[PDB]
Amino acid sequence: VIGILQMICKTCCHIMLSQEEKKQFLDYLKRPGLTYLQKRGLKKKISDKCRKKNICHHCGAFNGTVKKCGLLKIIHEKYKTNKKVVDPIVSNFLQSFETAIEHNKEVEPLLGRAQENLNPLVVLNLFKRIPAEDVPLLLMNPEAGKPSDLILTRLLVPPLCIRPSVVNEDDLTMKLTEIIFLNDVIKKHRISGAKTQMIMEDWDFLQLQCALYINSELSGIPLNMAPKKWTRGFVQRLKGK
Amino acid sequence: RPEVIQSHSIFEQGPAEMMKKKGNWDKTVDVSDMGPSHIINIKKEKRETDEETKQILRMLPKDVSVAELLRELSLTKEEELLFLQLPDTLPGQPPTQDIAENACTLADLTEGQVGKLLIRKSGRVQLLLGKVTLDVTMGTACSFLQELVSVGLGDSRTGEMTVLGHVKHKLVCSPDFESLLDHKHR
Amino acid sequence: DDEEETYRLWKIRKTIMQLCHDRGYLVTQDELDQTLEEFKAQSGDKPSEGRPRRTDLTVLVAHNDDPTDQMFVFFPEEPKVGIKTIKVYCQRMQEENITRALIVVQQGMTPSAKQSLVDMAPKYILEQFLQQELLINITEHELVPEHVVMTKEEVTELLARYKLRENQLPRIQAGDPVARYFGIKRGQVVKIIRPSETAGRYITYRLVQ
Amino acid sequence: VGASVTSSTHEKKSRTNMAVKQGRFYLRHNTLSEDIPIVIIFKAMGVESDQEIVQMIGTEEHVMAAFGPSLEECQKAQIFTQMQALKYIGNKVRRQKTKIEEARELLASTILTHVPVKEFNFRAKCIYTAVMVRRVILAQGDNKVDDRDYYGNKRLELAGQLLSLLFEDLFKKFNSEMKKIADQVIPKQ
Amino acid sequence: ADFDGDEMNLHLPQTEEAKAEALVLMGTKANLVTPRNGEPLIAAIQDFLT
Amino acid sequence: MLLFCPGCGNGLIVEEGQRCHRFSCNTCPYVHNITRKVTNRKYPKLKEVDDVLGGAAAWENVDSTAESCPKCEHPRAYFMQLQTRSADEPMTTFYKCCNAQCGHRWR
Amino acid sequence: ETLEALILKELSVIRDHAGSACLRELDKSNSPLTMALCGSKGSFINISQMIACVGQQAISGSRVPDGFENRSLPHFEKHSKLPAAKGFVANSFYSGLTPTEFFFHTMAGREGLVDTAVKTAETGYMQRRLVKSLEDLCSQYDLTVRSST
Amino acid sequence: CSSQTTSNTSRYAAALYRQGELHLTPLHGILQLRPSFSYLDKADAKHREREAEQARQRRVQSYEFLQKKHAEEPWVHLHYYGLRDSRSEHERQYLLCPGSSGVENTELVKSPSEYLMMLMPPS
Amino acid sequence: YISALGMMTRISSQFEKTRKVSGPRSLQPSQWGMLCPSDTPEGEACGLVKNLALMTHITTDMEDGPIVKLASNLGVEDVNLLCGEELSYPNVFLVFLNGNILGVIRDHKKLVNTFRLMRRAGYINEFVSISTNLTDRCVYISSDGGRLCRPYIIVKKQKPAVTNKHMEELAQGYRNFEDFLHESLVEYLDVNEENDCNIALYEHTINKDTTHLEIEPFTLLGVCAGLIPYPHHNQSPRNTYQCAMGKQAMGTIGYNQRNRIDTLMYLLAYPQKPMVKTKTIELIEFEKLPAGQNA
Amino acid sequence: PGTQMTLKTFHFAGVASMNITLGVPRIKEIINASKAISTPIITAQLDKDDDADYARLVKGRIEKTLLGEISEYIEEVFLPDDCFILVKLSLERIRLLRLEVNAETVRYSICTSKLRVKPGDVAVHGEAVVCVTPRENSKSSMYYVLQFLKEDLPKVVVQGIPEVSRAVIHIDEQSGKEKYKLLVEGDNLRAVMATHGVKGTRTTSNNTYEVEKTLGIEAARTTIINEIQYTMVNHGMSIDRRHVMLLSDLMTYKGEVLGITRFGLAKMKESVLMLASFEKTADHLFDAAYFGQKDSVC
Amino acid sequence: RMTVGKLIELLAGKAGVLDGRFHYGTAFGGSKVKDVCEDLVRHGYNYLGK
Amino acid sequence: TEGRSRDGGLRLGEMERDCLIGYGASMLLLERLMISSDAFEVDVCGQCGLLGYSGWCHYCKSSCHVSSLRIPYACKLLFQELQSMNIIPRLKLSKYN
Ligand SMILES: [Mg+2]
Ligand SMILES: [Zn+2]
Ligand SMILES: [Zn+2]
Ligand SMILES: [Zn+2]
Repeated sequence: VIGILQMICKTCCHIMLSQEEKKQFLDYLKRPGLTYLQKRGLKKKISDKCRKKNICHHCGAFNGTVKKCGLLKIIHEKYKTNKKVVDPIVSNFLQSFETAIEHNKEVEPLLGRAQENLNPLVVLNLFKRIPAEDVPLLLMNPEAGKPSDLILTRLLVPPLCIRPSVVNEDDLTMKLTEIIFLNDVIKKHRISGAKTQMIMEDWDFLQLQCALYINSELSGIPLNMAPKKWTRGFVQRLKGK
Repeated sequence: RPEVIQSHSIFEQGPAEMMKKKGNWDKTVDVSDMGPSHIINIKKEKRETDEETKQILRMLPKDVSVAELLRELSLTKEEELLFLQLPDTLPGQPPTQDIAENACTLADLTEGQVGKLLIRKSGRVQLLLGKVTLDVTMGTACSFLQELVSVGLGDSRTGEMTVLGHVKHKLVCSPDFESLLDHKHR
Repeated sequence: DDEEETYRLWKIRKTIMQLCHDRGYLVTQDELDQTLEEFKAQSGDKPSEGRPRRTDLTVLVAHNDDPTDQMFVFFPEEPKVGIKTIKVYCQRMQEENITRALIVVQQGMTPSAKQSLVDMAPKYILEQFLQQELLINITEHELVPEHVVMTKEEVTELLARYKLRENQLPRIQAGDPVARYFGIKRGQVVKIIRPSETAGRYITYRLVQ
Repeated sequence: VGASVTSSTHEKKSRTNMAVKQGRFYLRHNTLSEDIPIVIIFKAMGVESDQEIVQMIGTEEHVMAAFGPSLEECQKAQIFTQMQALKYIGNKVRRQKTKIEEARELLASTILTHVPVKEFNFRAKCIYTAVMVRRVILAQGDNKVDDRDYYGNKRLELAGQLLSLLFEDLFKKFNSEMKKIADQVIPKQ
Repeated sequence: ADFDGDEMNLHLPQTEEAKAEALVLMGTKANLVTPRNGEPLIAAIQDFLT
Repeated sequence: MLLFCPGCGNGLIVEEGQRCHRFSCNTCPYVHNITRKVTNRKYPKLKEVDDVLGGAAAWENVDSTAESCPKCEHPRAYFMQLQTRSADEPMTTFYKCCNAQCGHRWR
Repeated sequence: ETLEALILKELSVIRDHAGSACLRELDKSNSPLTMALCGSKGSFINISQMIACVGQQAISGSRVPDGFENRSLPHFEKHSKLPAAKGFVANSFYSGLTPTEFFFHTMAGREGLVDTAVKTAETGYMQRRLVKSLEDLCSQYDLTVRSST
Repeated sequence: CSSQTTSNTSRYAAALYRQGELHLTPLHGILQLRPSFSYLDKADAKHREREAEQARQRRVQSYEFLQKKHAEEPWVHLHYYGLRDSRSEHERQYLLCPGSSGVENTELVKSPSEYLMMLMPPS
Repeated sequence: YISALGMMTRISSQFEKTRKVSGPRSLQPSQWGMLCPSDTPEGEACGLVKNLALMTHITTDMEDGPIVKLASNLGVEDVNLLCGEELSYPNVFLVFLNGNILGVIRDHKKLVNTFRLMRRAGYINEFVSISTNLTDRCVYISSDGGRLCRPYIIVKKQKPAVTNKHMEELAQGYRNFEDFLHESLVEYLDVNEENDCNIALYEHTINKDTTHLEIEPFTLLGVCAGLIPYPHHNQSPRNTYQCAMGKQAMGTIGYNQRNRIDTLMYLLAYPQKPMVKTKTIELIEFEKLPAGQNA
Repeated sequence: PGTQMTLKTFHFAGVASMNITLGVPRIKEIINASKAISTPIITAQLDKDDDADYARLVKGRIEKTLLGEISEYIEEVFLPDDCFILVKLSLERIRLLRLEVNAETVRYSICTSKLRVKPGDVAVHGEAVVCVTPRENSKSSMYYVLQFLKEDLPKVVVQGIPEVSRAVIHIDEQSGKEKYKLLVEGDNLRAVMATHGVKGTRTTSNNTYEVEKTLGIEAARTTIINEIQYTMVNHGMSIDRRHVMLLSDLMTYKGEVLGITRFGLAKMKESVLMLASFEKTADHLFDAAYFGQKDSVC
Repeated sequence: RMTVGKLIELLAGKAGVLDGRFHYGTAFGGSKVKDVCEDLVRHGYNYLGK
Repeated sequence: TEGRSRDGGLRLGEMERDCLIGYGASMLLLERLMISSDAFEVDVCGQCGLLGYSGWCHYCKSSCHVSSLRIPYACKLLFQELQSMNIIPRLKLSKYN
């Protein structure tokens, strides 16, 4: 996800390349006998050759670096000040926090830390517009799928035949039950119109549970909700002796 | 920078090297002893080791109690200041002080002759004190200044201070434990 | 000093000339067995000799198939070759109207010219060797079996024999010291004759990628 | 090379190290942000005199020849008083009048704890640290590393010595709950 | 093996093809020589040599 | 070798700000001009000079006398010697022989 | 090291000659001799140790290092270097070892047990990697050998 | 500045040598002196000023509390006289205690069998 | 029976097979006469599980009161009365107690001798040890418990302290072990202190210097390894395997074995006692509960 | 055979020195084909062996020699007007070493990465003594910079090719012909044969990577085979040469030497399931689905 | 295996049974083979067991 | 199963798996590791390339493109969990000529 969002123009959801270069890579991909390791090599090649471009040739839009701003948190560095001449984009962006600076005094000292943050709704609604012809350049088999299914909004649940009645019930059953429980409470509680901060904190907690539902080896969790016992994720039972 | 270099290894004149040196560092300008430039010969810096505080000139020895005291008596006859340590408790008992078994301290005895010091053949040194004797050993050496002083609190508002002299040596006393066990078996 | 450098100059001349012969360009046998004293006779002592010119050679031509195809050999002097020097070399080359040329560096060469050394022109290409490497001709080393280049017909017959597609053969890297020695381009083929533990020999083929 | 001591007593187990990463000596302990050049700790304890330091370490030519470098960096710094050194360590304090006394107490009570000190007269602790440096510097003359298999340095526990702790813990826990219940019940119920 | 109390597994294949295959390639009579260098392994042992 | 202030016991540095260089303190106005010379360094440090004259280097260091082997005594291993570590550290003499297909080199 | 080299050479000479002497004295129809000659069980070292002399014990191919300060056991003087103190053994198995020789002998023996324990894992890991890497190849009917590709 | 070394000074003694006779005096205290460096702190303070139901008591363990305790005690100023002053030789006379050369001291009656048990009391 | 008794003396290790370091597994000369040489389990635990020798002791914490009081008289000098330069001489020694610094001494030899003479007489607990270290110029004293001890006969001027008369008295029942301790005939040593002695293995090897003497060499070997007859006529692994195979023999368990109900119990119908027996077989009463039959 | 390994003793070719890796660790290091290895050894042949011509000195021309004893004494030269740093030379002793160093050579040597000390800052007053002048750099540097300038006798950075060391005795018994050789400890193959006066064509190395980089893949595989067969024979077991021939043929057929490691295996092999079967099993799947690859079963 | 410990055990046992004696095998001690041999020959078996 | 209290049957550990490859046998290791360990049969729909049940593709609502196939049970379990992670192996099959 972060690779692709660093290879995409936010303004117009286009790949940042010149037409001659685009044709050059298209010739490279035309070459017969494409091999998996060659796929990896050309993934690195395109990443390097496209990261050099800082403006969108199609619409002239300047886009910043996208960086993981926190554990399971991504931010876009578009609105970044520089040691060189101040960019017009940040000049117009920073001045828009006047009302917040007036209301709260902690805005002004960190008004420059405001950047373009990315979230599943924003991202998904950006990739749903992607032109099809860009997909092959992104090393996506269009028959295999499309970028919108890459961000998940619906989950399977494995059949009973792989989970015994007693692991009392298997961790998966507990994981699924707690996830749905959170889903019900968060929907009715947001329907209750509660405070912002803790609604999004519930969102983050939801995301965290989903991550742990796949992989039980993550160790970046803060102390005050860190797990106190070992549990088996999918990777745990697929890997190991 | 020169690249072509032809080195030499035939025996050179050592005196030529010594004379080159001489001409390079022995052109003395020490005559520049002007007002801002005097140095008091007593006012030099000092070495890391006290025993050899002689890095620039104008141009400790082993000892034993018997030898030091014999030297003191023989080669000189003026007065010296000695610092010495006694065992925690003296052989005596409190002089009608009405006592916990408080230790008999030097501070708790009357003036006058208290004992004798005896030096035996082979240089062994002992202190005779009443019915018992205490061993004496030269202490750890010292090299930094130690000054004996007397403080006079002549008044609650002010007093007077007079120096008495410096301390040169240390002495250490000890009980003769093996003698005690031999005198009183257990 | 001035004797070891002259020895180096004679040795590098000998090895480079051997390489020219091996690649099949025009060369005179009497110079192949040129002695160090002969080099002193034909070229003065180090202090009297000028590195950037004295050794420059262009006599070799592709007489093997076209005597009119001249080739040029250059020997810069500065420890790291600079852009201006290669610009002088390229203008001299254009004046001489040749395709390629060889360059011998003492210690290195500048990074901007490193980049330029791949894109001067499609019709012109340059090949750089280290003085340190050239001091010995690897072809004579005990651990290097004989390599031989062959014509397209030979590879045609070979691929016909085993019923192979060209991309199935074992590979050899382009940057390989021997590949550089032979100056072969990508897509050629090389025969190897490994000296057996006995009088026999094993033949194997490698492709240059 | 380096040296460490496991300063453990009835109250807590703590541990301090030394580093020769560059040739100059640094002191390193977990509750500070980073390791600190040793002369700074010495000054902070109150041995500011450079003479006093070098006499403490030793007089022989090679020992102080090798020790020399470990003070130049300090005179690049402006740490010429106990207060300055203590301020610096304060700035380097790490947590899970802070600038002044918190560092003083931390030094006095958590570094080489098994060495006792009462009135802030650190002299005993200075001597010990001086011994610690002299060991490590001289240890490079010959590679006589302290092998951890010498059975003089092993100690064996036993049934009683184990169960002492476990009863200790359980009794503390029992008392603390009685305490907790006492607080909750009387004032309101 | 060493007959000082060891244990050994036994398997019985359940097919005619696998029977034929085990007998031909894996039989003892066709494995007197090791593939490392071609030397004989199954030879007389102590107390027969004496 | 270190210098320290008699007035404050701290290390002394050397500087020039007048006709004559001086040792001086950076805490007290004690200064001691150096009118003469002293002869003890810090023993500085630069690494091993190995191959400055590698291979068949200059021929000026030829010599007449040489030792010989106790086994074969073929004509080519003339003497060399070298040093161990530092000014007050010792020297070591080795004997090495190299025709082919062996490993001989004596101490 | 020169002294070590000399001492070990001399001690080895001792064991060889003594053992040689015993085999001369040894009679035909002896059982260990018969078992040694035909190679069913034993070797001429073993019949020499049982009868003549147990050799210098070696730890890592070197004489027993000091365990205390400058000696192997307190039973020997400081910095002592005679053969007996550094692990040599002079009694045969027939005539029995003494307490100090027996201790040194055990020190050498345990190294074999430790080695066998350590061997277990690393060798298996190597083999597993290697067979994994190579398993695919096969010898075609054309006499070439080709990977899966 | 002076820093104290030990609380108890009983066991130590100062003795003056004389021909044929030795005189001993208990010490009232041993102290160690150091050059002061507070003037740098004063300069720093000057620069800084130019720039610009309670919980259980634990003050018993706080450094400034001892500083305050010491501050309670008033200062005294002392007149000084160097060793060159004959005043020093006048004061020296007090060292040689008068008395008969041979005196049977009343104290020190304990015999060695006793001495062992006083400096080593029963455990 | 041997299985249950052997287990009581087993020593574990905190290292608990974390990884290979070629460290603790090897036998070290510092175990002499504290831990059995042969009794160590085979397998991956080799050298991490150990057992005690037949004659051994463990110490406990002491007062620390009298020890420092005595030291304060024998000429130990207080550190804080002196500057730092004093540590550099070649004649002072640092005195440590429990790793805590105590003072500076000159002429260490006299302090050690007096201290050992004091301990033998009885004014310091026999489990306090004092040893000297020349290289670092320190003398150590320790009183913490948990360390290991052994009793050795004292030797003075090339004659043993103990004499035939004493053995007759002990045989007649006049005296007991504690008597030998008080009469300064035998005294406990540790690994740290026996580093500064010269043990004599037998009478004939006593010489000018030897200070102590072994009570019985055959007490090196632990309980389990006492079963082997002629253990010093065998190659070493053969001794090790028997220790780990006499734990499994089928024998008798105890006189209440018929009343016990237990998960698994093996008895032997007609056992018999050995015809070639160690002395340790007598000490641990093995021949009352035999575990084999004379073939 | 690796399982059969017993780690036998007296493998130091009969001199108890020259401790090179051998045994199961050695086989491991060849198979992994790590670009860096422990205890590398390079060897060379000059022209001739024994006594008194053209052979010995070259060894001293390339091995470790500190600046060190070449100065018999090192002492200060303060003088009221100013001070400088000087070094004496033990010329008579240098002729004993007979390395051709001299005042000018060292003067050429200095200023190499030495705080950009200018040639004017160094002067030669005689063949026996050279001196250097201090200066202020102002980057945490002052006139008292002298202390950091102490960069001349055993260790800062030096003239010549670094990463060389010393070799020791290795005698022979076959006296029927005169044969002797020079061993070199280090990790610079290229330069050591580039030295004037050495039979470069017959130099060799045990560093598999070094030979490949400098001579070519055919030279590489010949070293792999030599090393395995050599190592194996020293330990006493036997392996038919064809087995090792195939091991090296596979290891060196793609164009470069590839170790038998997870990285190497992932490089050669392609199957998703096979890779997931061996190692790093929990990472490839998401990638593979991302590329949407279709795999056969072969 | 060189267990000469067992070859001595058997002789000492044999010589012990024939007159009701129990023998000892103490470490670094025990009855010496020398004396046991004479005790066998007193009963008429060969003085070395065979 | 594994134990002796429970029923057992030994393991063909990976070393044996190589041994069987080594001889060059092919039905033997197939038999040992699939016929007599976890032999199992499933069905798949060739049009969508994913498993169904009872010859009825619940995804496609059809019974025409379905087929049956033999497969070790552990492999079937592997396909389920991977599908559970949305990693869908859309397998492709053809005639066995
Ligand atoms: Mg077995
Ligand atoms: Zn655009
Ligand atoms: Zn100062
Ligand atoms: Zn379907």
